[PDB]
Amino acid sequence: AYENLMLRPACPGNLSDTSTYNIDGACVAQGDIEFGSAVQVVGIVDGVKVVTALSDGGTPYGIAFRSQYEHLSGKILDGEVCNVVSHGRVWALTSLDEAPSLFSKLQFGSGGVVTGGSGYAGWTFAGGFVKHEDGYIIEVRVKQNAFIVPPP
Amino acid sequence: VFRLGNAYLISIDEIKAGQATGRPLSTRKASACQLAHDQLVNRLVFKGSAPHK
Amino acid sequence: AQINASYQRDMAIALPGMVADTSKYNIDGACVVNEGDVLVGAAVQVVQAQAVDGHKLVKALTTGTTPYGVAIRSHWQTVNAQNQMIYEDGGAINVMTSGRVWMLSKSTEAPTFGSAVKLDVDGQEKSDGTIETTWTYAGGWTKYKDIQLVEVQLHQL
Amino acid sequence: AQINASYQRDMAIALPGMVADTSKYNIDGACVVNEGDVLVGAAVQVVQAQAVDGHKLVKALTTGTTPYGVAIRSHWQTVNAQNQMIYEDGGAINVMTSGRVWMLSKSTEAPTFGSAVKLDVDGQEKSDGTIETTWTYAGGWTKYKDIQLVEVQLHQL
Repeated sequence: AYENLMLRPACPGNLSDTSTYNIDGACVAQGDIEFGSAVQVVGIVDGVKVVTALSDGGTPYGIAFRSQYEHLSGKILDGEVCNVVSHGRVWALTSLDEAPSLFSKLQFGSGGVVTGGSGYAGWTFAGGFVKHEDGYIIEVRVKQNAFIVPPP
Repeated sequence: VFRLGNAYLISIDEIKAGQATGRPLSTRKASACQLAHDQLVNRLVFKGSAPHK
Repeated sequence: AQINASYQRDMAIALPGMVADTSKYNIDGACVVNEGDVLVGAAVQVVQAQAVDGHKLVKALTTGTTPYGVAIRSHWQTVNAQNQMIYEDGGAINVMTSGRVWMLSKSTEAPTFGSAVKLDVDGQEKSDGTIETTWTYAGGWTKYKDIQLVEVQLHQL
Repeated sequence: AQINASYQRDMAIALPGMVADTSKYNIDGACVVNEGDVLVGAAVQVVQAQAVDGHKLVKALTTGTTPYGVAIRSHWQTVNAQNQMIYEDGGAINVMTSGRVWMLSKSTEAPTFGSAVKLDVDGQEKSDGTIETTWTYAGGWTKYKDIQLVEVQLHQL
């Protein structure tokens, strides 16, 4: 990336390939959510889902999507409708420096940022690793019905 | 001879906003496709693709 | 004189065996009801898949069997029986193997958003069921008059 | 005087590496044959997926490797050789990572409907093969002349 290239490779929170994607449009935000980073489903009120940034003890649901009409501030603010990529292939945010093994199940922590691989169940790492600002961007192959919330 | 290909996504609200505020967004995403094709052509001349021979 | 009055009534949310949303979905319409009748809002089983012709012989769920899909609502193919819509022996059936549907339920409590769907021997959702499935819940939980309904999420199996 | 005659003949059902159904399928381009030739009805392995560019290098299955997808039959990209249709080295391959396709099989008995698919070291289906896949059978089981063909259901890796 960076110099010696006419175009920057990719930007976080955007789809990479046009292959069987699904975007939910009936969602509401509880706190400030940044593009990329997994989200939870706190509850459902009259059909819509109230999504929050990932926290401890919560199963991720999807990755936030970038729209240039809904959000005119560079991030999703409180009390704003948002799009969530429930299924597809999207660029996410990571706190890594080296690309993991191919088709390895990623792990999420902190505010929905990827901390490492070598998981047991969940989404997988596609082929992609680019540099962004001060850090890297990872490509995540989101699949629906991947994380099952544990029984109490 | 070979083939190249890109794609881009847009919504209805974005189209209407672009046509109403005077600054379109469709053209700005269509130009990126031509620039990407030109970059790919550039990369295949000064460098090569060993798997593609 | 008199004071005029105006009222309001809200329609229901869904009916059994009805596709809930317009998300990614897939119905297999090359199946035959081998034996018996199949309710609209219930799961099915695959008795046998033909090798040359390609039709699948579906049936109703029984004890100790893996569910395959959920029948859906169609005003043309289905035949009314027992004051409800039903699929008869013979003919073709619409079984969806992926998507969101409103299944019939036998439970009395609202389940969590995720979790795993469990069914009884009949094929209707039950909280303390015996047949484990990989399907998950979607969130919807309503009731049409005196019929309970629940929304589930399916995937190819 | 004389008695007239009328005859009949039926077409075949499948061809190696041909899409079987119109269900949800995902064919991935931007793959290259790193080395050797790849048959139309055989599984492939991913040697390397480039990070910045995006091309995935595709080879033929060997011992102790994870299968990725099945080659797809096309009249333009493929090159006719060995009285057959193959993908030559240094050319784009249409890999199906999801859907139903007609594979090449080395087995002799019809398989069950829902069960794991086992390949051999060559990349062709075998009832007692060593390499393990996550794909499942679909039911179809036919033969084109002297070639055996089997249908499988592919799941995204």
